[PDB]
Amino acid sequence: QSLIDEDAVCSICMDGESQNSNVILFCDMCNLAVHQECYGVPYIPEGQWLCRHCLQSRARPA
Ligand SMILES: [Zn+2]
Ligand SMILES: [Zn+2]
Repeated sequence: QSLIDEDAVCSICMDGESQNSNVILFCDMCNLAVHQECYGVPYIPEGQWLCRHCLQSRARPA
C-alpha cells in the first residue's frame, strides 16, 4: 500500500473516480479534488490545479 486517499473524492459530484472523460484533479495548496469537467475546466493543465481560493491566495504575493 501507499496512501489512504488524501481528499481522493470530487466535491462537485462527490465521486472519486479518476477517468479520462472526468479526471479528478488535485489542488496545490488546499488539496481540493474535483474533476476538470466537474469544475468547468477544458482539460488537464500543464502544472497542478489551483482552486479560486488557491489561486486567489497565491495571486496576492505573485
Ligand atoms: Zn466530479
Ligand atoms: Zn485549492
